[PDB]
Amino acid sequence: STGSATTTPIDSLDDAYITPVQIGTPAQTLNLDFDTGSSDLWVFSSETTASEVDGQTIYTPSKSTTAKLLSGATWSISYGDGSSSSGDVYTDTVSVGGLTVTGQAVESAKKVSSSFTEDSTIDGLLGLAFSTLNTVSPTQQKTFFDNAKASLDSPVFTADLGYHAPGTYNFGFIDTTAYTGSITYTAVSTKQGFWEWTSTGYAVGSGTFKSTSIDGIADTGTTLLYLPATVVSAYWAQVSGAKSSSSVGGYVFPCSATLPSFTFGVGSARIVIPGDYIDFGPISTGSSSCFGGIQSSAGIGINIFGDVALKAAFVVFNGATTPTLGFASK
Repeated sequence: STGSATTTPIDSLDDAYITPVQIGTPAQTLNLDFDTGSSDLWVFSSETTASEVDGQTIYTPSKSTTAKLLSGATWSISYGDGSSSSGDVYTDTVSVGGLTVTGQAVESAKKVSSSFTEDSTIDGLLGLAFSTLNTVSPTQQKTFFDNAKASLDSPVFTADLGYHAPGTYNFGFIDTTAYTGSITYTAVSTKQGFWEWTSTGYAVGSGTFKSTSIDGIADTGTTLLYLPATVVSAYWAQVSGAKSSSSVGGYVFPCSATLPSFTFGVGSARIVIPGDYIDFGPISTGSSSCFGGIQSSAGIGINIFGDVALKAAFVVFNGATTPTLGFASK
């Protein structure tokens, strides 16, 4: 089998991407944030504290004839941005772009933190990291991809995120018309439960490529590109007037700037992030100071190849017995 679904930016800055997902019978369609950095499929629901719902579409398991409460199961998750959510668990039928999994654990939120409430465009998350990170207790549950894998034509999914435009998540096949050149594959460590890999280096604009190992994660659920302080300083030094602002919480730059590109290495291959992809707009409404899309990972504890990086590539998440990651230009 295969599936194919369009993923759409939630706003004009690509602050996140949503993909429609069918849950239950009859189908209830929710727009979920596909997140290769976590492993829970959780949704706003009829059980979510009313004051914590503000415009989201909810899953109502009582209206699904295939929903079954998973007895005694709860979940609770905390993300890198400080946000959190928790609740109980149903199994139900879940379909993405024509690909169907029966018996999928659907984690129904009883509580969500303010950043989730305040974002009316995201109805939940669909985790695509490794199932070892799944938070359901006392019996850990599998991701949608893990449940689908054996049935797929090939045990892979691909992320093709757009810049200020829609893109595609495919399951079970590689669309050879969706990229240019070849796909370069690179080793993955699953020891931390992530799609963790090592970039071979970087360049800033038309500058010379610096060969240096950068261990990080391919994370569709993180908006920006988080890299070591040395790398990030080298980037922003090429932008007149750019500075790290402790009050804003990262590098900011004059909105009148033309940003240089940023290149990262995948083996001997090179992915070029155009400068415009690194502009996240005014720091506050009406400001002429703009927030940068490349930020320091210092004190995160890991480098994160988030949407800023991934949207410059066609990315293969290869779930073979030994997982690997593939990157192509597009």
